[PDB]
Amino acid sequence: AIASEALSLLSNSLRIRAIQQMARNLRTVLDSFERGTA
Amino acid sequence: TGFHPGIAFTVVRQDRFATEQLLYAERASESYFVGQIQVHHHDAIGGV
Amino acid sequence: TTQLIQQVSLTDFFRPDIEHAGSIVLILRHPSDMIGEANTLTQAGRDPDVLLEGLRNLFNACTAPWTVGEGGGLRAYVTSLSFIAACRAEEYTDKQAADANRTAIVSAYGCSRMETRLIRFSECLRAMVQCHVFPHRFISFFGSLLEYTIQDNLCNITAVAKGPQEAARTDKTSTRRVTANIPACVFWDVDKDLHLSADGLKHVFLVFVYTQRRQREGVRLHLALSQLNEQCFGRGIGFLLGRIRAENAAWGTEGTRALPLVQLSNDPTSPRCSIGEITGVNWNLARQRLYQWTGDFRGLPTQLSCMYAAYTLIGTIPSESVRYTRRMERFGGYNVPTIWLEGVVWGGTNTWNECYY
Amino acid sequence: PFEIEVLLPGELSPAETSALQKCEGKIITFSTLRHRASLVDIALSSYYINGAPPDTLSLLEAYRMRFAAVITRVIPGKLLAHAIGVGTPTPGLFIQNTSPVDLCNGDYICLLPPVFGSADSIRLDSVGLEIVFPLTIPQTLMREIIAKVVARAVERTAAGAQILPHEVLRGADVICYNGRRYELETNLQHRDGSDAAIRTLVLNLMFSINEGCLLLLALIPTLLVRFPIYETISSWISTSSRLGDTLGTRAILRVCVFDGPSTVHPGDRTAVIQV
Amino acid sequence: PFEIEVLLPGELSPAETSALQKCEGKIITFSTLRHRASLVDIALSSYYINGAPPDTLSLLEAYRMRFAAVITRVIPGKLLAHAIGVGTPTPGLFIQNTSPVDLCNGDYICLLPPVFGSADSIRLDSVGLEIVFPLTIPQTLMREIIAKVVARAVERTDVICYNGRRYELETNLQHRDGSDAAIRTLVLNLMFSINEGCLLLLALIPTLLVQGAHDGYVNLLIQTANCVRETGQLINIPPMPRIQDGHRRFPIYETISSWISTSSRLGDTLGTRAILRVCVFDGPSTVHPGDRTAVIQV
Repeated sequence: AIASEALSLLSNSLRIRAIQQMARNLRTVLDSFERGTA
Repeated sequence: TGFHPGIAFTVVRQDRFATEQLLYAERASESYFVGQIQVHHHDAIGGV
Repeated sequence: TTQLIQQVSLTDFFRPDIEHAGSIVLILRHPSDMIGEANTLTQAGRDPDVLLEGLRNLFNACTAPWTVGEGGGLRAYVTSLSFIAACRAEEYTDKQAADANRTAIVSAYGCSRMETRLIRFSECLRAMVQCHVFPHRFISFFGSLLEYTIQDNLCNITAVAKGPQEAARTDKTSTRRVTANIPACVFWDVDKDLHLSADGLKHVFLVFVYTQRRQREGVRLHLALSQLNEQCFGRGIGFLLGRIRAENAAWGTEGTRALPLVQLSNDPTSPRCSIGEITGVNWNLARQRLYQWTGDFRGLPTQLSCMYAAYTLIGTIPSESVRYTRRMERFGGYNVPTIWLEGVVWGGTNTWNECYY
Repeated sequence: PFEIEVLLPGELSPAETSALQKCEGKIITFSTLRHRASLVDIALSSYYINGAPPDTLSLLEAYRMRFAAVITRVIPGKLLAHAIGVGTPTPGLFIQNTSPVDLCNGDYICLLPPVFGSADSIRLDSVGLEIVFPLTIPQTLMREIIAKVVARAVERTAAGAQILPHEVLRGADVICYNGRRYELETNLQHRDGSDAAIRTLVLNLMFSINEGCLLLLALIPTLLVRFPIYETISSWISTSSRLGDTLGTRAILRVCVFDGPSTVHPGDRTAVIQV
Repeated sequence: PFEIEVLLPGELSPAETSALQKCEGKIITFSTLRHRASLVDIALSSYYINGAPPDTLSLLEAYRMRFAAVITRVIPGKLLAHAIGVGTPTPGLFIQNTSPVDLCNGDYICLLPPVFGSADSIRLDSVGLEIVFPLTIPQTLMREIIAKVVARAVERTDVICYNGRRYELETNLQHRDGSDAAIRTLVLNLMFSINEGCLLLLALIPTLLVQGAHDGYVNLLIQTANCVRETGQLINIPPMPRIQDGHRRFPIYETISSWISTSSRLGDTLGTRAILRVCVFDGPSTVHPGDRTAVIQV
């Protein structure tokens, strides 16, 4: 879940750190599946 | 009956009136910062 | 987002042709259950078959009278709210609005075998509340009418079940949206009697006021719209109906020494009856007197003979500061005052709360 | 949408796995909710308490604390279900009638343990367990059912307790719905469930009512023209509240029929909407 | 999904803002439901009945009259909250355990004022108000507590064991305009539970205690009750009358049927009704005080 008054930043330096948050959260949710495999 | 007993009273009353005021302000009095806007969808009475 | 319900039925109590789109429609249980419940719940002394007399004449003045008993699925299932409003129009407080709706429903319908039908239904309800067979368990609720198709004396109608009112598409009218319409006789908001602010969310209820006397009984039908809580509505209604409550408590049933248990248990030296004789060998000389009390209570007001109302939640209105509009428009060939409710979400299970106090 | 899978067992005999397919629109009940589960939770073995088989009180109580789910389809080696719990938008939900009384449109669905006759259910002797399905009837009939079966049981004790029976009566108790008389319990003999499951039921119900309209007669002696006196009040209130909470009425589903037959007979399936 | 917004007053201290942020899954109440609201209704001052802080029994009635809501994530400026009473779809709802008692799966939640030690609550000196959060216990705890406070009430005009632990209740009963109302609604239910049928059940007491012996179930039931176990050996109970219309009527039906509606109504009118059901997914079986559980709208 994302976008609690935060979708206004992605749908449009804060943008840079917002995509930083996006990357840092996706890199974790992706390896969550690798952990679920084991 | 109208017989005045040995006691006196003082009364108090409060009223209010609408008035017209006058404002004066200096040149550099306040600093103002404006932000951005956010949209919220929601089920309205008939629509959104 | 919304769901629909279809059902075919006879058109002797409901006419989807004249009834406006968005009016309330109710259904009825099988009449054969009324007698099976009456002959077992009728108060002692009263005649239990007066309801049968009042019921047989109803179908005797109705088409296809030889189709009662089997319940094959072709009976008068549904009915309209205005129908009951006109049947009991002589009891509502708004004299002119009541009688206007009555003549309107008489003229717009067949107008030949309609007046007789109405009086049969009237004493039918009167005999219904004569043996404690109260007509709040036999009248269910359907949503507002949405679509209908009829060929002759038999109609297939579909109505909303629960959800937003203007989320459907009637798709044959001018617009594709409808709003709730009610006769001005049944509408009765209680907050403007109770003198509280009318802001925010408000619930909708249906009430069934009962009057129980000798050969004089009455039953109205009110659609209350109040902001009061789910259960607090019961305490609120009693304050306005305090008269009928007390009338019923005295005219509901028309068909002995105390005992000082705590006194003689607080003091000793009273005749004791230890378990040794209740073991069951000679349990008559052990209990010869032990007390007398000469006690019996047969005729007393039950909680069922003093009931005067029964309500049920139907729907809410989330939009604060509702703006219901009342106006007069043509209904067939006559004008009647109708109240228009907008944005009302249906829902809630059909559970009846009885106000017996 | 949330769905539960009930893992079918291996080495199932053909007559057993076949009869499982016959019950497709039947509702089951899950202690805890999970995507994967065994069979013991569905069987009666997980249902009994204190070792002994459950009674109606334990049946009624567990129906509240335990969650419900409905079977949808059967696979020769797989069995799934759908839940009636949190928010699951189950599409095309249909259920089968397990009660002798017909249902109609706009009727609400509530649950009961089988009281009228013997509970018909599947029995797996190969594995050693059996699966009992709860009975479903409309709401407007439930309160009358419970009141009659307890009244039938207390009148039996009265005839047995009294030295002389007060037999003179009206005939036989008959419940009616949609113009159909059910006529339960013809004979006096064959005490199948007279005191078998409703034994403790009539006990708690008769004592609270006894304590009920006695406490009033023993507090104000003006109604008819050493001692705690408060602990009895707190005990009666606690009991009457708990007993009323158990014998509750809560609708679980609503029969919403579209382009179908209104009335359904016992054995027919019909589409229902989540209340 | 219907959510209500709670306006936070400005100039708030950071210490108070931090303390307010800790209240994440607690229950609040509203007098009138609306999207935009202030903080004066959440304050205890809005509970005032005549001119003073309310009583317990008064709070019992304020909980029924007022709407309920649950707090969700708080931002530095606003306090979002969702409603539970009215029918609305709400996914992923978690509440914070406030009672000293533990909860487990499949437990109904009720609502009652704090009857234990002084309730913890956020204090706002700059704003000048103090908000108090209601306490949530299971249903069985609710019925046992309610029965004891009314027993103490009629006494004026308390230990409780659970899971092998005893608790003491401090009942605040300084007011009087609410204590008499509880007595009125109590006797009103006792009076309507009396029909022509009691005499039958009242005539079974002799055989009852015989079944109490040599059977082994009715013993403690006779022990926990007092009126029946004292009447059984002190009154004669004249034998029997007849029925007016006994050829087609069943008189012990109404007394066993009418009583059902009273008992179901008694547990609600005396206190609060069930509001929620706790059912956690991928979670522990038992929750300890202070933790959060995912619950279902009743």
